[PDB]
Amino acid sequence: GLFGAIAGFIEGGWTGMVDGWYGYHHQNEQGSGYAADLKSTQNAIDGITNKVNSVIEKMNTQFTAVGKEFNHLEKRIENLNKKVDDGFLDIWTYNAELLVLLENERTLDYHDSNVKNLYEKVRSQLKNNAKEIGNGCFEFYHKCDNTCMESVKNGTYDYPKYSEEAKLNREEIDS
Amino acid sequence: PKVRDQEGRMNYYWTLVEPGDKITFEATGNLVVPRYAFAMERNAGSGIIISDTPV
Ligand SMILES: *[C@@H]1O[C@H](CO)[C@@H](O)[C@H](O)[C@H]1NC(C)=O
Repeated sequence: GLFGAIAGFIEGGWTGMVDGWYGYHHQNEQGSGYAADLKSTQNAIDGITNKVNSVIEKMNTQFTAVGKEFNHLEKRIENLNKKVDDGFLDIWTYNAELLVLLENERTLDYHDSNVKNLYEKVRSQLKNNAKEIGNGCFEFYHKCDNTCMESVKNGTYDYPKYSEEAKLNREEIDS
Repeated sequence: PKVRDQEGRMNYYWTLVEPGDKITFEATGNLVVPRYAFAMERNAGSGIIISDTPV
């Protein structure tokens, strides 16, 4: 999309990730599984909830009876009343249709941005320790157990702790 | 022209008498005097819905 991640360099979504909108997939000796990034997902839920409530709650009306009744010699004001009713209809129909179109595009872009930013955060943490193998995936140059995975998903990855082990494996494999 | 077998006609009028005011009817004929009036307090808004939808 606008940020190139959803339906972009990350081609498809995950049906096996049920606890959030954005997240991770890992695999090591101990197995594999899916986990949502709770921080980014909760921000998106807060933003989208606010976006929905704003579109609805900013419409506050007063008590009003639209209808009017006119006799056979009041045709001009009857048509004037019809013009007012039709004019509001056209304004509200046009604005409502376009607001939905424009906000849907921005919402899909917003989700695309979040997935893009999540990938970039991980890439900035891992640096040389992992290889970008495409499709939003990193393949480590050092074994990364469940505890190591939790550090990445929590943003507490210790690059120097594995930097030398990754360096040796990176330098051999590239020789 | 006959409408409901009547070649005559009858016009209907109404007025709102403010509290404490007086209304006088005087005639030498042709007057359909009031018998029941209505003391009332108007609201603001609402209208008349014309429909077969049930209450
Ligand atoms: C995850 O990161 C937060 C950052 O504030 C830290 O406080 C927390 O201890 C980390 N989780 C674990 C299990 O260490």
